[PDB]
Amino acid sequence: AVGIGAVF
Amino acid sequence: DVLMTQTPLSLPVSLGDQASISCKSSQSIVYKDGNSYLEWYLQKVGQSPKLLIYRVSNRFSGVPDRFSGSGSGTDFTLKISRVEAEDLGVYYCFQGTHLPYTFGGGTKLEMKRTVAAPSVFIFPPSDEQLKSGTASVVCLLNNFYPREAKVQWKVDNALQSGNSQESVTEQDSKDSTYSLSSTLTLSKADYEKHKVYACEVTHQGLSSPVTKSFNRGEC
Amino acid sequence: QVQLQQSGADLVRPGASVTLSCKASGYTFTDYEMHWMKQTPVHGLEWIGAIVPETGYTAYNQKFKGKAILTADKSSNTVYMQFRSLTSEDSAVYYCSRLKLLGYFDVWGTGTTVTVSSASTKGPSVFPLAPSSKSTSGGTAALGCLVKDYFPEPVTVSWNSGALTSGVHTFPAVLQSSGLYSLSSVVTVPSSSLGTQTYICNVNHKPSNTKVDKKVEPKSC
Repeated sequence: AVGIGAVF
Repeated sequence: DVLMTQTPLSLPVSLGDQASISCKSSQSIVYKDGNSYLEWYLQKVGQSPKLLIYRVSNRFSGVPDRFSGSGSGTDFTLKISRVEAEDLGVYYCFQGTHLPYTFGGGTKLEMKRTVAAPSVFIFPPSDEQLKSGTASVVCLLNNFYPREAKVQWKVDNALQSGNSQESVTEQDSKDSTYSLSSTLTLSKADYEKHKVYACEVTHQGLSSPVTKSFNRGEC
Repeated sequence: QVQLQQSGADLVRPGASVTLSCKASGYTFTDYEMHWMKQTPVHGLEWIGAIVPETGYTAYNQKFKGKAILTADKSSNTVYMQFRSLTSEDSAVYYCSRLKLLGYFDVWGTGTTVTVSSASTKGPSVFPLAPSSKSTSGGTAALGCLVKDYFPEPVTVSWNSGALTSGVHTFPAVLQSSGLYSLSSVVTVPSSSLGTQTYICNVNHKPSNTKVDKKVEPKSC
């Protein structure tokens, strides 16, 4: 997954 | 959202042979600059899913090299050469670039394997349950292949009907076999009014059906 | 020793509101986001949404926006998912999983089974399946535990507090005509060491807070 946040 | 299409949804494969699972994404799943975040997971009955592949072709740490992921654009493929019983379960593909993330329908890997006759055992009801007013007699058919097996209960040689339930295990992750548990439920009165209790098993691995019996006035 | 420990299985009334928890340990909590999945035997796996805890920033699948609310306790290293009005379609196994940016779901929780039902919860009765002459063949004997008359699913069974896993078959539960479940868990052991080894099934029914340990002993006749 790419993720959902900018950091962490 | 993007729909992931797995095929087949159940995949039989002989032991040591090859297997391939096709996963197709409805849209592009390439992330703006880096590769499509296409991941492959495996799940066993009663376990959390386990990660095998990420970033279509990268094996995760500890995963046997027999697993290989590939694909481009929207077409992806998982390949397991030399399949072992440890590779059983549902393989899910998954995209992780476009929200909301989505999974494929899953693909059940099932072993084909040599014929194995079931080990038949029988367990009379425990006195702790007998004092409750009920009596369950349990027949166990252990480590057979193939899955199809016939179990018939006999109480004083009279074939039973409508008072038993059975369940089969998922395929065994070490020897690709199945096990079956059948329970005949009578009341304490009905149980104590009959004496000989028999579980009869028909299976491909047996030349003739096998009866496992016990007498309530034991030994 | 990265670990995601999820709460125990539940039975909840339709229209109730339940709170699942996922406690992380063995890594730095605020470095990862917690994502939540839903698994059903018909649909399969579904992504519900995610929270980045260090910040508290959430994002949800539109299917679950409004119903599922994700929060995060940074002290206890815990992530919460709330279901605000349960439906029959909400009965499922819910998973938490960790993720860092551009990563993958490497560590998964153990899963929380939620059953939405109007029926009553009942803990199981545990009976011994004793090894005998009728359960011995070829130098091996079988024994087990009958886990009878519980609701809802699931019941977990270990043996000797997890130390016994080889040759263990915990069967899928069967639905009885009464609406309660019944299950059997067997294990094959050497017959020669039946006098020196102890075999105890550890049966766990979280919806009824039932924990039963049963020592299965041989009974000849």
